[PDB]
Amino acid sequence: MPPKFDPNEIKVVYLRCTGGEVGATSALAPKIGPLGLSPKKVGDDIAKATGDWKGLRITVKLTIQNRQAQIEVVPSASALIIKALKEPPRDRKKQKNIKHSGNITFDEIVNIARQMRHRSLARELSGTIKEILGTAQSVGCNVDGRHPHDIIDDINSGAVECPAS
Repeated sequence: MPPKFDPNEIKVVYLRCTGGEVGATSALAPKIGPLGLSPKKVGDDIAKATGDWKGLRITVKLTIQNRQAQIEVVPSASALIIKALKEPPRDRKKQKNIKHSGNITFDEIVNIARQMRHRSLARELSGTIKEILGTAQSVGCNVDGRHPHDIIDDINSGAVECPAS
């Protein structure tokens, strides 16, 4: 219900330099550098904007939008400053224990054993469970449960009943 407006990508840069000189200022270096803006355009805009030979303790501010810089000159100095305190969202990066495959559980062995699929059926239930689980321990030092004795003990005890799980 409430009204709203779409935001625009506007950047504000503070420039403290007087005289005829072209180039990028201190803020422009770290901003324009990664932005990919052309410093020549900014320097030319600054020189043309301040081509009146302004030099008396004055602060110049410029607005950057779509590689277009607008030069605004205000009298005196001590310009206001504000920080958004917000940054654009991005995807984080982290390590995973998946590696080759991971997620090895006796349930999987039981599932193929009951399904009779050629994945971990092998021959004997105990032989295949121990073999696959043993392989899991070799590939992962901490896959989930590196206890073959307990696994076969639990499997033999009655890990699977009517359903495969």
